[PDB]
Amino acid sequence: MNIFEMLRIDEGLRLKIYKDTEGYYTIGIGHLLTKSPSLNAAKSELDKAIGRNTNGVITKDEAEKLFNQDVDAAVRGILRNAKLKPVYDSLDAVRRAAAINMVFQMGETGVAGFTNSLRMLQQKRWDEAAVNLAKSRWYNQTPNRAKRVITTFRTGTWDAYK
Ligand SMILES: [Cl-]
Ligand SMILES: [Cl-]
Repeated sequence: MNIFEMLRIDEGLRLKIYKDTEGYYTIGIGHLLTKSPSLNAAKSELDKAIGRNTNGVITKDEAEKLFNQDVDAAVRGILRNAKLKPVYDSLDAVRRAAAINMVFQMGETGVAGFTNSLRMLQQKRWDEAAVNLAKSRWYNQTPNRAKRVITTFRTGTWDAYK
């Protein structure tokens, strides 16, 4: 198991524009297009992302190409962020994957809001960080996904994904 397989499980794959769990136009493997309520706005963001006239539909290669860019962008967003980077550097490889999953889903700024959790993660107080991570809109809106990521942070294993 690795970050790509983890995110592929949590996000799924859809080859046509769909609304994510918040109601936002999305495509592929969790690639958010726009928060605007306009499907035309989504279609135009999509053509721009892919570099051709898609009419709301993409291929698997194309979905997987966006996914690669989004994973890379998430990693690079952690390393450039002064609150996230030291926590990430402190973590082992499995728990690093959990951090990237979070940034991927909610963005670098959203995760950097988990100040107390981030500090407990840096100190390797895993049960405590797991409890605190769950006191969140994130956990309450997407509890099954949030439970899998939390378990990953708690145990440093892939058990929640097997
Ligand atoms: Cl893009
Ligand atoms: Cl969920």
